[PDB]
Amino acid sequence: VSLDKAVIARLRKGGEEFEVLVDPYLARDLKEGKEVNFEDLLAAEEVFKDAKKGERASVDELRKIFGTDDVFEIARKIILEGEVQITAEQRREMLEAKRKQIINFISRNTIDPAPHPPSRIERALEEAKVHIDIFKSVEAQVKDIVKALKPILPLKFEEMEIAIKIPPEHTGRAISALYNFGGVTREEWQRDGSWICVMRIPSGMYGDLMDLLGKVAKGEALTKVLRRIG
Repeated sequence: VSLDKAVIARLRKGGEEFEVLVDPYLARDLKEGKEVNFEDLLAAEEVFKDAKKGERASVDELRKIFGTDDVFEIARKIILEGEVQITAEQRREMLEAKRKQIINFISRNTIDPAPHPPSRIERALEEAKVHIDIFKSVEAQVKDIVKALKPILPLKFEEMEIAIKIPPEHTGRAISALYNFGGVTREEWQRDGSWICVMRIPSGMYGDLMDLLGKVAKGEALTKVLRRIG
């Protein structure tokens, strides 16, 4: 990351200011909980007292304050505990992207006692003035958001277990694909060359599963709903 695209992440500790120049997208990833290659994250491998003036913190002061001189370790603490100074445009773009993943996750993993199209979810997020955290993964905030939409959009998180049996002819074009869809369990080849499994999927993906089946096994697959798990 070039110093011209890098942003400052700052932390005030023991009466002093500490800064690092980082790739804002990789810093967002760290605050979210993802694994980050620090070699790509830091625009410069050092801790600053003032990054804009180029004032470098000294090894002795780093040891006293942080109890270590390791730049990656210090940078991690600054990014997690301090503030990442992203631009308004970066904040806008990150917000737009996190909103999308949230809407997509909700649509695919819920149904309405069956799945709401994304636009229905979109509208409801607006109507309820839901706050979206750009530094948190979808998984970490998707339950407060859902129980915030509770009053105006009925939403239920649910998975289904569906038994599947593929005719001997289609096990070539159907087994690889189902694994690609995700959810295959208890798979097992059969006497006659047929194959069976139990698909575990988000109920909002049921229509996609049946559509995939029809295509890969040409209406030949057999299915049976075993249970719905909330």
